[PDB]
Amino acid sequence: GFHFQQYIAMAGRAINPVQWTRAWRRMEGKSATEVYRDALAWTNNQFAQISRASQYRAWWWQNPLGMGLVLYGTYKAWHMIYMVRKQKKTAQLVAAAYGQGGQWLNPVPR
Amino acid sequence: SYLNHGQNGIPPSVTWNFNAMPYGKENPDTKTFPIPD
Ligand SMILES: CCCCCCCCCCCCCCCCCC(=O)OC[C@H](COP(=O)([O-])OCC(O)COP(=O)([O-])OC[C@@H](COC(=O)CCCCCCCCCCCCCCCCC)OC(=O)CCCCCCCCCCCCCCCCC)OC(=O)CCCCCCCCCCCCCCCCC
Repeated sequence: GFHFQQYIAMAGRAINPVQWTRAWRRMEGKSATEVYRDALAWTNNQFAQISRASQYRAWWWQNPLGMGLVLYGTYKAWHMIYMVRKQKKTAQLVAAAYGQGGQWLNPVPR
Repeated sequence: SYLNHGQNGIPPSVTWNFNAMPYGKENPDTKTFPIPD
């Protein structure tokens, strides 16, 4: 893993509306195949940088588990930021519709 | 003459309510015959 700060900055630029107009202008004379190939090439460049530079270079976060810990941290951040938020919303929804635990209730007895 | 100074119908003789209906998975007040599996 690497360039997390650059990724945050990319997300910021993406949400900035002015960049929406800039991208609208850049998309003049452009194809979906070209856009897809460019994105795929960017991702491949990132992963190739990793594969090459891990052989001789060590980041500030280097540890006896290597990039496994950084990847687990990315996963855990994604989890706590998105999935647990969705769980909170679903919990409030279920509590308003059926009551807390309503989705695990037993079938009506016959 | 004061016997007719105040007869629509009558008060109900009996009443039925929702809490009188039985409920329960084990309560035998709801079991007549076993339901097939
Ligand atoms: C709160 C933590 C808990 C989070 C939620 C729980 C989640 C649990 C799951 C954890 C999963 C972790 C994700 C792992 C994936 C990899 C991430 C990674 O390695 O890169 C991260 C990334 C590093 O990017 P990079 O690609 O490695 O490039 C480095 C640069 O070249 C720069 O090069 P450099 O050499 O100059 O420095 C390298 C590096 C150096 O990093 C270090 O080595 C750490 C330095 C201090 C050592 C001790 C660390 C712990 C105690 C002090 C820090 C407390 C904050 C906790 C930081 C946890 C990460 C170590 O820089 C940093 O990462 C700075 C991080 C410290 C920012 C402090 C901001 C303070 C605001 C919060 C108030 C104070 C804390 C409140 C109490 C929180 C208690 C939980 O760090 C950033 O966050 C970038 C910030 C960009 C600016 C954003 C604007 C400022 C906002 C500040 C907050 C930024 C977000 C951090 C949130 C935490 C603070 C609230």
